[PDB]
Amino acid sequence: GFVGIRFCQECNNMLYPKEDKENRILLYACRNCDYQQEADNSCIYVNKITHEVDELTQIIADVSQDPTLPRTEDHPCQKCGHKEAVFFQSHSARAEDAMRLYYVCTAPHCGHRWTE
Amino acid sequence: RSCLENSSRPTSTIWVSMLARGAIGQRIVATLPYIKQEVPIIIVFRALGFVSDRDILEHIIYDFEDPEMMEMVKPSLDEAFVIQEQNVALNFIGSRGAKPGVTKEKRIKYAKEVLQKEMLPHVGVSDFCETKKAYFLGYMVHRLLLAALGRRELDDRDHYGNKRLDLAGPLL
Amino acid sequence: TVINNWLLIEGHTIGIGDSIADSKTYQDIQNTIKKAKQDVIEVIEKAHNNELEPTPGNTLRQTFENQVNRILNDARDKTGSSAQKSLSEYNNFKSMVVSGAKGSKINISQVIAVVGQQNVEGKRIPFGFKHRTLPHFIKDDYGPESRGFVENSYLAGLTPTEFFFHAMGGREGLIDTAVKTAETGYIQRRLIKSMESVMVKYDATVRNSINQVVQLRYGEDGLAGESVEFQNLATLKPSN
Amino acid sequence: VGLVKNLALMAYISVGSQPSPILEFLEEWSMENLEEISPAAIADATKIFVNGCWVGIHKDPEQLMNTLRKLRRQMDIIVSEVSMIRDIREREIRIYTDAGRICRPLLIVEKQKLLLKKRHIDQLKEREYNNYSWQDLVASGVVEYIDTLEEETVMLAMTPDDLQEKEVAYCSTYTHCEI
Amino acid sequence: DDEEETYRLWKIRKTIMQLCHDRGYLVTQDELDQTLEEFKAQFGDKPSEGRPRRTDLTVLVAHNDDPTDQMFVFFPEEPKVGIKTIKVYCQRMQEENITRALIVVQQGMTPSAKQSLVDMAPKYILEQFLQQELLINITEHELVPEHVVMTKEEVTELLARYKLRENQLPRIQAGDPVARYFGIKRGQVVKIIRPSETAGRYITYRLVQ
Amino acid sequence: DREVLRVIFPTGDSKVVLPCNLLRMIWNAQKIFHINPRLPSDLHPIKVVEGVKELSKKLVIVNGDDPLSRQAQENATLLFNIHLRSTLCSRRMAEEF
Amino acid sequence: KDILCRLEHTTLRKVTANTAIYYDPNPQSTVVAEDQEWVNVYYISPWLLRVELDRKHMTDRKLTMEQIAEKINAGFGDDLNCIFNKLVLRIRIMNKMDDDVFLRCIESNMLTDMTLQGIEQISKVYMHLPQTDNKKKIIITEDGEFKALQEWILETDGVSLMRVLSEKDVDPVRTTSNDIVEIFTVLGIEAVRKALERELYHVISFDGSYVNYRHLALLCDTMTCRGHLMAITRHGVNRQDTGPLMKCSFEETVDVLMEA
Ligand SMILES: [Zn+2]
Ligand SMILES: [Zn+2]
Repeated sequence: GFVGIRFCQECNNMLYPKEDKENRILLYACRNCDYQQEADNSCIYVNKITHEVDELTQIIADVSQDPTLPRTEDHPCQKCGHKEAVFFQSHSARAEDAMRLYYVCTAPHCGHRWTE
Repeated sequence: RSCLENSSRPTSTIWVSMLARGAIGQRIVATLPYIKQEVPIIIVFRALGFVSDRDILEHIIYDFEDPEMMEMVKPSLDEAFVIQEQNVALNFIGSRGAKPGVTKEKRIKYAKEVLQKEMLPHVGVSDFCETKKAYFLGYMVHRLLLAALGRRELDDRDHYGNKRLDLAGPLL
Repeated sequence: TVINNWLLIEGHTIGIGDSIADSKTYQDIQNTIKKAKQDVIEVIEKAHNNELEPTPGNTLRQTFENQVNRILNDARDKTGSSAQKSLSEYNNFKSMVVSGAKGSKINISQVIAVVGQQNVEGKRIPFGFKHRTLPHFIKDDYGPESRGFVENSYLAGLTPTEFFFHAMGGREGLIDTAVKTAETGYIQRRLIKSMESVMVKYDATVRNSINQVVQLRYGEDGLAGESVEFQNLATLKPSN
Repeated sequence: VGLVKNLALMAYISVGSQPSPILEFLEEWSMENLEEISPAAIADATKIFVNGCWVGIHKDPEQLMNTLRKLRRQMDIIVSEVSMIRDIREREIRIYTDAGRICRPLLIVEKQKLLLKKRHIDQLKEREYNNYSWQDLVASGVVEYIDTLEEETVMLAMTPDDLQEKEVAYCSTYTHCEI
Repeated sequence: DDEEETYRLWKIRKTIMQLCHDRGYLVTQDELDQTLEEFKAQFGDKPSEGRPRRTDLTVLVAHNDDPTDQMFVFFPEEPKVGIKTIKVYCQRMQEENITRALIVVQQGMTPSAKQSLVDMAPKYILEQFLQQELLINITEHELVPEHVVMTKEEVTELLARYKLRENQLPRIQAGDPVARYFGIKRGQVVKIIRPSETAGRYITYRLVQ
Repeated sequence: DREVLRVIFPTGDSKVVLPCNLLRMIWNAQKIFHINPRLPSDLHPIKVVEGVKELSKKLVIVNGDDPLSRQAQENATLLFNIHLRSTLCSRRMAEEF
Repeated sequence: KDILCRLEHTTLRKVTANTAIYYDPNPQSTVVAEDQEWVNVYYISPWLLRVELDRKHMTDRKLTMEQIAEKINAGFGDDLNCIFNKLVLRIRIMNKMDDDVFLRCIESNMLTDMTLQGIEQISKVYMHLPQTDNKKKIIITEDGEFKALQEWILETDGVSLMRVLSEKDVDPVRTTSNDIVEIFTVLGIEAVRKALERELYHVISFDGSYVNYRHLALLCDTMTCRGHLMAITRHGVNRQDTGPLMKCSFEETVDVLMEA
């Protein structure tokens, strides 16, 4: 997937990846403490190029009460069956790549985000 | 562009920029008033009092569950590795000021005055305002990260809600 | 003198009656605009439902804008030609257009049929608000009304959004006039000073002030530009 | 050309107001200040900016926006030239009270109907016999001033013609109408 | 690859043959128009192990006016030609009593090497050509008109007819790629014949500066 | 002259800019002398050939008799002489004009 | 399209879709475990650089895995070790400046700087059959008629005229540029005079207007009179052999008179 950040426990700085020459394992090392923790996921770096199309997580559920957004009745919510949804487009660097319509259910306390 | 909204000193703009790619990452720096050189942003956060990286990234990144925004702040943490204490960061600020006095404590006091009265004065100029200044500076960094991630659209110079009009009152 | 004194007999006007088409032409114009707006809605529904595939060389945005602009330009051209066919031989707009004296056919089309698409820096009207051209439209509206296609003629008059979009389009010509007068004059002055002393000498060479030969004959033929004319070579084109 | 502009007829440039009543009302309306929160609470809460100063966070921005709009539409704590902008997508409520904001009056639409009625018109027909004026129409919560940042979150009808139901409806969520 | 280097060697050799023919050296018609396959059969397919050797491709042409005026074409192996291999080439020109040579280099020449080409210019005229410049004939481009280098008698008759001085003619740099192609020095004049859409033909004369 | 034209104008565009509008001048000659185009002409073709030759001898842009000047003269009036021989062709002066 | 792939600059970043620096000390039991079978088919530093390529970008650029691998091998001089067989490369290092950070540095300076194919300065190539007959190929038929036969032409977004003209199956006769300085340094001063005439004619006559040829010819002859490109500026006009009084009347009056 993609690598997060780890934080030291004592000094609460970021943990750098360090390789030990004895066991030859991966360990995340604080570079201000003597703290070291053993790695759990051995991926140090990930760079995405084309696999970041998914804006469905970036959408929040609060946007359904935007009065300036279009509303539709043709696409019902798959979660709660509500007839009415707010649709809009991608608002990002990859907005030039599509008019993929993202739909948000307008029912209060549902907030289901879907596409097509 | 920060103005005190009642006292109306000369409006002290602060820039928080990212360097272009053309270095092992893309790096966030600050352009403070009365500091003729740039400062990397994590040194400014350590000069404001927060020494740990978790505290600084709590002031910048509000949800730790998106690591894409973590990947962009790591170089700024990397070149502020050598700076781990508040007075060390304040010396870093003061050694780039308008007239850096050779006394170390003079540099410390000058940097404290710059980051209190001349950096983000609309947030506050009194004492005990470093948490609010850090929260707003982290907000500026967070907005810069969002615009660089494509997650927020860039601002328009000529959008007219971004403008204000000086009538006879403010001019006089 | 002769033509101006005959115009006292004949006369020449332009009225509000010359800008008016018959009801058949108005119905044809409205049908063309309606069908074109429906084509733009169909292209929008194709782009929403991922059916729109890009043409080679362009992404989905230049191809969507190209398709919508092609539909709307074909609308404006077709309905302008429909307006111009309605014009009688008594029409005064047509009198000044087909004589070349003043105005063109796009002026007749805009006055009678449709003003057309308003353009700011080449594209359609930009999303100056957050994803809206004006706060009277919904967000992410790419239809013709939303992005500056004026649906009415100057005779019928513009809707308030069309009025503002037309003012945005017309501001471009004013800005372009000012900046082009600023820059072209400097270009002209630099052109003059680089060649002000170049002249045809009495040995028919073209020299500068240094007496350096620029051309051995003026224009490579030795002729002046006033007396020459467009002619056709007879033997170049036909087959053996 | 384009660098020298003129006001439209109903355009009003705001004079400025002290943000202190806004701040006191926000403090007494379940807003958590910045200095007394854990930073973990910011992620799913609405940041509140007053005159460009981040002053705290709120957990319920929808009812807060309704409350601020009510208070401005009856002018209790919030004067009529204060602009409340809720940017929903990025979870920020921006309140501006400072001078120089250019704002225009718009009629208020609630549930596809104008709040301007025939009683308002019949009572404005008698401005000298009645002492009913524009300020009583602002205080009625019927018209309100919308600056340019707030205009970017409103949905305007050009005319009340836009509010009657069409066979295919463009927008049923108009919030304001052009005068 | 060894297909994209046999092609390069054949192309630069064909351009060298055309350059030598345009400069008046006796190049036969068969080697002006040799097919790549004839180049394969004459030299070989694998320049990596060296079936065509770069020192095997050396050309010796002689002028049409006199066989004494001979001109080498040298293809050094090293990408950056230094002083020592220029001295090897100059020693070969000493022993063969030959005044002119082209050094078709691959990547370039060191600044002292270009300086050394300049210094020898009284005794031996040595010319640098990158092999990038000889992958095409620039004189066969449609923008490049026909250049004819005139003899001194033709230049004298030119300046006598138009009552001219050399500094009053138009100029062409000695480092102009057509000027480098024709191997012309400062003080020579090229006759440039170009078609004209107003006149049909126009002959321009350019003094080399 | 045709092959030279093919070299000069390789796109096949015949529209040139030249001094004397020869076709209009032939039309002027037809109207001045009331040339009936339904009758046989009294113009010998060799008169046309010699007249075009001696006309080309006096359309002089470069003045001189040495080979440099006469070559520059042949160059400076190349298209006009090609056009003049094409237009005042002995066949066109008898069949057409 | 073969030529268009030979011309357009394609770095590694153009074809990659994903990259990651895992830690794997034993390739015999790799960590990602979907690369395990073909690494065992294939069978060091523990730091593994893994890139993942896009299928489509490999296809329409006509590239293959061994091509990219040999590009990296030739570029880096076997300082690394590329293993290929999903399109996955597994770059390692054989035999202070630690190899994880150095591997990130190699990844960053390999994504944007290494050239898989194409000329470095050409950003984008467009191929299109022309409509205007100035770019249609014109021949002379067996009848002697002019026939405009329509052929594919490429138009780039950047100039390297030396490298383009040198290519196989590129016309070295008709291929041109709109960069005036590029034509001057590649082809010469008479060629840049003709190219300058063509470019000025295109600018003038795109509007539909017409300027007589002798005025264009005089401007181009003035710009290219002295063997180099004389700009219509103070840097070309005020550097001539004209007098100080002529130069000071144009621009830089006091500087010209001081120098005189
Ligand atoms: Zn630690
Ligand atoms: Zn739902």
